[PDB]
Amino acid sequence: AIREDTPPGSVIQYSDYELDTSSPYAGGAAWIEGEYVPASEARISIFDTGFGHSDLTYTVAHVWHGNIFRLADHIERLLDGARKLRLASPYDETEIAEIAKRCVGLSQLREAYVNITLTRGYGKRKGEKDLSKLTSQIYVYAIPYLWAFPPYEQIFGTSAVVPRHVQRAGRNTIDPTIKNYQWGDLTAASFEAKDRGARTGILLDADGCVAEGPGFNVVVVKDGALASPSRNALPGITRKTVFEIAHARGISAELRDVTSRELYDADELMAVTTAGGVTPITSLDGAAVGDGEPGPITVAIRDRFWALMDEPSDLIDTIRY
Amino acid sequence: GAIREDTPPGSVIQYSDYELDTSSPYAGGAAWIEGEYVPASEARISIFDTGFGHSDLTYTVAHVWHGNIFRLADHIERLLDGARKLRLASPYDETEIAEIAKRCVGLSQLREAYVNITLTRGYGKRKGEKDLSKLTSQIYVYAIPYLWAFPPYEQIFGTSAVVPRHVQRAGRNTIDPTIKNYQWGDLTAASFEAKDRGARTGILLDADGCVAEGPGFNVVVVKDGALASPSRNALPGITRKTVFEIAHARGISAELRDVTSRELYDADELMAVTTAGGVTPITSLDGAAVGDGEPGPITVAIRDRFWALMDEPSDLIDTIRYDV
Repeated sequence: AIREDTPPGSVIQYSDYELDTSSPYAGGAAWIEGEYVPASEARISIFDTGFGHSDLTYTVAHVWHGNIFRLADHIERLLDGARKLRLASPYDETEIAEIAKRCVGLSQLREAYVNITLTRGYGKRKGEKDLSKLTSQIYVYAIPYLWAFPPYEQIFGTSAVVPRHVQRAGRNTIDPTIKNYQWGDLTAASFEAKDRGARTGILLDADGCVAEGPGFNVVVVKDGALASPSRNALPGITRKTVFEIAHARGISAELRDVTSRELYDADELMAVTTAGGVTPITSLDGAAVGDGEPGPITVAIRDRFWALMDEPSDLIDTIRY
Repeated sequence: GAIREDTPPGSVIQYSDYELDTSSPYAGGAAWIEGEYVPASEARISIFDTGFGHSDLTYTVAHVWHGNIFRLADHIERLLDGARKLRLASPYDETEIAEIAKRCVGLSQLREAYVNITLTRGYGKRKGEKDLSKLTSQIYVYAIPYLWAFPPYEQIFGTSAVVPRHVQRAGRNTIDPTIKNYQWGDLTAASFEAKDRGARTGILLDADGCVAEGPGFNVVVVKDGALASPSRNALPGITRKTVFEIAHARGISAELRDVTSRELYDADELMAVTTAGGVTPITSLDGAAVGDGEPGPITVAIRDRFWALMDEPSDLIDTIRYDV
């Protein structure tokens, strides 16, 4: 399915277009080992140490209405993280962008989820343990748009818990600031949230400050100001965008430690991520956040984020199909 | 591939000499994926398996020496116990998994081999579905030429380690070390730090400052003729289990407990235990000799008897039928 239901008045509306049924790449495109191939066919060698050791970094960029959003920023973030991992990219920035945009083209999707993965790769002999012998492998795929939170929740908000049983991985153990596939703590959080009947969980770090959720940054709105955790959390591109919008409106937006107490005391809570953008979190721990309905500042920031996808700018590049 | 490698001449570690029959494609590497056996060089999985995207998986590794696979049932029991902890459900049963693992070793034709069984959350027909129930779990098994966490000459003569200043092992409440996982971020950072310091490995610490499993290996500390190994934040190693059993048969006292870092420095002998290569002395820590700087008596005894264990008939060993 290349589209799914969204609220009628909503700022979020899918684009009307019919997939060609002739092209194999239509509706799913991936690029593996120097070849573009249909997503249904994409496979990687079990012996890639990025699977065996999750020795990888990734980024995802979203395309809405034919436009890729902040793709240059995402690739810059991917390469900064790889350098921290002493992981070396086979391709340069431009080359990676080139592959990504072609992928969306052959995918033929106005709305799509695009993943770029850089892994330590494999050497000649299976299971090799030497960094010297491995050569990094890049994997890129474009698939129908994916929602961290359902679109109806994007308009009307979502429910969350602070998980008691799991905490976010520390900066010195598995750095959350490098986007990674090592989701053990995050998956644990989601299981705890659904046992508690919430849709998600906001995790805390070792000192007890707010960290992030599974797949999203958390932004806390109080006294007409925005705060988001500065440590034990990814530097999300969606978060940077939300802060940019807030500064344009003249609202104070800061990255700092955020106490759990603040989380409970907040006027508005939002979850921000590349897949689905800006989500109101209307309830925390079974209790209403403020009114119980999406906060006005959250509403403003979300509505302008979706607007940004359509207005022409440096941030959005038009995919050519 | 190379079925063998050089081993020290006096050493208890000697490869079995045979030659691979080059006719078969499976010879030298066998794998089982999506319901069919395939040559290892051909083994691949869908990018969309959530075992990659989220590393939502558990695994175990068994070693084959001189034609016999070692404690394979214990390994499969541990894998599925962890899977139950992860709310991960296996498609195939205990017997079925053992059946596939041993067939992989047979078609491999390796009398010395590395066998991996991996259980993953898998992939829904929809690409990247977040719904747990919509996904269907996958079992992947592969048998490949033997791999050494430490080189055999290092098994006989010892190895070097540091405790990293910059990295800690993931805690029980973040990514459970007690479940075998591919989430090696902390472990990889540790190996990098040891290389920069010029040691071959690193012994990690937990949040309280107690010893934690070194990457790909449990740590055993010998002091005053007794064995201690970390009880919290270390995988329950089968090699460690065996090392403890041998210690009991020899009348050496062995306990699973918290080990303070100072204890690590104060030790008489240090050993590293894992399935891939067994028992390794750690002669030097942080660039200083551990005692004599030579493999410890207790360590040597348990190492030699471990390898001997591979050859004596027992319930621990099952003979692989390479006929196929």
